[PDB]
Amino acid sequence: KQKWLPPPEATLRESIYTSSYPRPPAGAMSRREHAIPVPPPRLQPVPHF
Amino acid sequence: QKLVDINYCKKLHVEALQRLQNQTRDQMVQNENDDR
Amino acid sequence: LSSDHRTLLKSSKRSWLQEVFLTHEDSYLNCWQAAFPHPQLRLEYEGSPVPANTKILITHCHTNRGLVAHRHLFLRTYFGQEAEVAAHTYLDSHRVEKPKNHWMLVT
Amino acid sequence: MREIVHLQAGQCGNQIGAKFWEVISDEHGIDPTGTYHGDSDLQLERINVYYNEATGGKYVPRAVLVDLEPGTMDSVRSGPFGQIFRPDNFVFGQSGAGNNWAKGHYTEGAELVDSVLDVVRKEAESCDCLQGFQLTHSLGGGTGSGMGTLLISKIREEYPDRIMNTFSVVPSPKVSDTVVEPYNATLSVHQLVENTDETYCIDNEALYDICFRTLKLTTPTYGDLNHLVSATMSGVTTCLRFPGQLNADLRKLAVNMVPFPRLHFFMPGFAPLTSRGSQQYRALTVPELTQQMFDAKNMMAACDPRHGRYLTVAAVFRGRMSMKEVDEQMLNVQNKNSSYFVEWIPNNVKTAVCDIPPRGLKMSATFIGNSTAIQELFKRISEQFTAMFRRKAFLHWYTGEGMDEMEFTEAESNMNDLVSEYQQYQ
Amino acid sequence: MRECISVHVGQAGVQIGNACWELYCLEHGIQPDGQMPDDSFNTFFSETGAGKHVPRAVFVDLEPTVIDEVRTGTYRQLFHPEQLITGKEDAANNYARGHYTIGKELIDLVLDRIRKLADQCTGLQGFLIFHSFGGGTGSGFTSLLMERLSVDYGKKSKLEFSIYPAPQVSTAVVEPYNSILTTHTTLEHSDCAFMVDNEAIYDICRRNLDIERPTYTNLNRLIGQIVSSITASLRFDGALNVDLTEFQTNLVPYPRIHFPLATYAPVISAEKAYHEQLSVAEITNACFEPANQMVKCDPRHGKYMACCLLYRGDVVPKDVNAAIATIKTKRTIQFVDWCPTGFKVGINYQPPTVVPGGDLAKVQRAVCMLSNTTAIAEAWARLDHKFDLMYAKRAFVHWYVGEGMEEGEFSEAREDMAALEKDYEEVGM
Ligand SMILES: Nc1nc2c(ncn2[C@@H]2O[C@H](COP(=O)(O)OP(=O)(O)OP(=O)(O)O)[C@@H](O)[C@H]2O)c(=O)[nH]1
Ligand SMILES: Nc1nc2c(ncn2[C@@H]2O[C@H](COP(=O)(O)OP(=O)(O)O)[C@@H](O)[C@H]2O)c(=O)[nH]1
Ligand SMILES: [Mg+2]
Repeated sequence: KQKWLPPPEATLRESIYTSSYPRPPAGAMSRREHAIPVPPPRLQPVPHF
Repeated sequence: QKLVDINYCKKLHVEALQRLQNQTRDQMVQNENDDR
Repeated sequence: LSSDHRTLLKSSKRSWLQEVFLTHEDSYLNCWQAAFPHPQLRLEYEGSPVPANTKILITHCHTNRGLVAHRHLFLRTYFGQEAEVAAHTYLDSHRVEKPKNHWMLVT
Repeated sequence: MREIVHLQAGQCGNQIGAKFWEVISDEHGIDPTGTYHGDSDLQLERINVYYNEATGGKYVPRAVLVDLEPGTMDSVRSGPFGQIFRPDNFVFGQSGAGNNWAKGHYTEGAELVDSVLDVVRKEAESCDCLQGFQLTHSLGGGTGSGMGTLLISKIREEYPDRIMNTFSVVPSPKVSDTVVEPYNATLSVHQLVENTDETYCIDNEALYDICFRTLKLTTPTYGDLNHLVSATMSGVTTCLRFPGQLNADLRKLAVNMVPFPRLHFFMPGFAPLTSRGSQQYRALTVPELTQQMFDAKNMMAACDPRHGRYLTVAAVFRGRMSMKEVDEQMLNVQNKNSSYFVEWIPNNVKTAVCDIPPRGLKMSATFIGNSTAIQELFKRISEQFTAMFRRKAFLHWYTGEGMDEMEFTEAESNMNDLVSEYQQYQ
Repeated sequence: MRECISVHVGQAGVQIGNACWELYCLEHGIQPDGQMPDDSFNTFFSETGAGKHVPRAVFVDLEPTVIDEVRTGTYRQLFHPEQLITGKEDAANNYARGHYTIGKELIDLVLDRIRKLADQCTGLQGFLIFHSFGGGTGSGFTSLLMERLSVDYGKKSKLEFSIYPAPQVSTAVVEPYNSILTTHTTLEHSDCAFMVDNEAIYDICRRNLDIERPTYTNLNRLIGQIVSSITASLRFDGALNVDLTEFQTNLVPYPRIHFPLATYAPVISAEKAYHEQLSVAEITNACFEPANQMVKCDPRHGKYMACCLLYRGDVVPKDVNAAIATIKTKRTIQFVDWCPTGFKVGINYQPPTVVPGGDLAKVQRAVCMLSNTTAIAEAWARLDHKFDLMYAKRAFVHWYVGEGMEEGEFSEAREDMAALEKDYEEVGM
């Protein structure tokens, strides 16, 4: 029945980049559990030579 | 006989066109209005 | 009251001209505009108010075609009373509008 | 950015250039005062391919509409869509040719080309990067068949890289409108092969054998027949005007359809054609837009390729699906009718995807078929041109207009051999 | 300091650079405005004194109606205005159009903008190049970029990941001539070179996932799931790390042989993976069975001659090494004799990130094998077989000659392929 009857379909005029690439929700973003912590600055050649 | 073949092909071309138009489609419109 | 630009699948019932129908939605294919039949005076009549029972042409705003009555082909209904409506502007050899297209909005 | 500057010629040229600019005007939402009252803003992005700009929101086309008597442009100025063309762009003469090549090729045509060659340099130069031009005329008149072949021969010399297409009208082979219409046709064709990039072929009983049998009609006007050849005519420039996954344009189809510059003779078609009472009774799906194209009824030439070979085959799709289920039909059709393609190409079917459908419709497709089924089309001109010229019929209309009989003789040898050039690949 | 400046060329460039650069915005913590709502972004994003994160990417096309859409829609303020390069006309399924005439006025604006990003990166590891042989910009301009990339940087790392044409279907006709003649330039000008074929992702997405009737976007997501595992170790911590220099070191034994494959193991739907165990054995079995690859050619005719493994998430080194010792022994798989050990492993802690609107589930283990083999000698065989089937009648060649080009490239690009077709059984033996 959801395949038979349509959605209201103002999406007839739709580029796939608009439909297939919308804005995702604000909470589905990945938590970086395993990442080298940045509070202590990483080992970098701060001698500029 | 060669012109017989040419005349036969010409008449069947134009005559197939006229049959396929009128006597096979005017009956179609009459059939649909009659059935409605 | 609506009518769309003619396509190859959207044609009227008996005649196959531009068809006119009824729909629920709101658009710009719903807006009509009414003008004068005498063709040398409509540019002088572009802003005058319209009297009630006078013969005025009705035309669309997107197609610029006009609503017509076909007194020549009949629609048998339940009520038995018959005609056809469409939208196609008609003009003569003198190039004025025929009596087919005149409409009156009576009160 | 890219533009298409549009050429028309005559009574064929103006009763087709009145309806092609009706379908485009419904496509981008254009009312007959110029302005825009459309819904979205995909309907205003690439509008500059066809429409110029003016005061306010006015969009007046890039149209060149030409005849040699103004009894044809008196109608097209006075239709519903007659206030949309700019009034300078009609070019009209005084005394027309009227079913004679030479009158509108040297006498009346060649003195009229010096104002049409000003209205194209005023208007091709306005465009930024013009893609090319289109023409749509008939090979059976004297306006487009003589002078339109004289603008083809005299616009390829100023701009020799921009595109040149022709929606030509070749003779109807069975029932014909004019006696001397072979003479107008066969002298245009030799003038057509050397100065045209790609050529369609639009016949009028090829339209009659659709609308009789496929749309079930019994009052088919030309105003019906001009929809069938403007549904395709805007069905080739889709991906310029609308995005997709995979795009194309007029340049990229002829790249895959002209193996050699003597070989650009197509035959077009159109998928979703059903009646109005046979309308709801079919699901509008992918295989039911490609079961119809390869059938021997849909094509807009009056020539059947079961005798011949599909040399190369094009496709341009609309609607938000041409991705995997079109790729199991284009794989199916290359395997089932396995003797209708020639060996010496890897594969023949080209593909583009526009995602926006035609208005009021869900899905579509359009055909451009380079074939060896046009060498049976040019033989029914030169089996009636040699059934006319041995008895020197109607010839006094031509030798007294400045031509000569060798020019008639030359258009035999350069079209008898072009059939003998096509004939090997079968 | 671990930068990886991406190059994407074409309509395979930007439809892939949209999907690849959508994953990284959710792999790290990036709003599509560019802001954030612990430093892994320094490979791809760059900073400002306002918190904005602009990617180190170039999108190149010769057609405005592919890149005038990415600058129109959702991910709009993320990309710099000048990082996306557009022509004015398209090279239209051709070589010389892309290589000589039209490619010569977009070779200059790109090399100003490659130089501006590369001057910003201190420890730039190397460029990534993704394009398609099937077009004008992706196959004419791209080989022109790499002909002018080697003079500016020399031995700098430039990886390939091309969209080769499929062996059964193809979108076009004259497409072999672009596919043949790109390899005469991309042999001396390519470090490592992956391959995919879109029909070999069409059948996977309908079989190994329940989603039939896809678009290229549902093919673009799995292509962007290879690339995360390629740069997996450079941003997130690992028990063993890999790097950009490591792939060509252990997969390119000879500099005329730089053609790995690509295969992604746990391709199972959001429901069908939720009801079955997915152990490290049960993902390394998928990458060796010949119905799961990202190419349409079986290595049962071929010999695996170098390998590489990548791992994600819930992996233990014990169970990695228990299932390796099985697939060494089975005789459905054989190696060449001259590679004695034939592996490289690399373990990344971070599990992969689910894309909203995709077709894969929350998983814990994954494998991205890159196993070069001798079964690409049946890929250049078919791209030759239909090239001398059609060069015998000179079937399209006039398009190419009058476009700033000469004729003699065709008669040497096939004779270049003849040597490289003879190279792959001398090494293969
Ligand atoms: N897997 C995958 N394949 C793609 C994608 N986009 C395009 N392709 C393939 O890439 C080829 C497209 O050619 P184009 O990229 O349009 O050529 P181009 O680079 O735009 O240059 P032109 O010749 O001007 O068109 C076709 O073979 C497509 O099947 C994509 O996003 N994903
Ligand atoms: N399909 C189609 N054919 C047309 C149209 N107008 C005229 N023709 C055909 O064109 C032929 C006559 O054209 P003609 O008047 O000689 O063209 P012109 O003199 O060059 O302007 C006839 O065979 C008509 O059937 C049209 O609008 N559509
Ligand atoms: Mg492009």
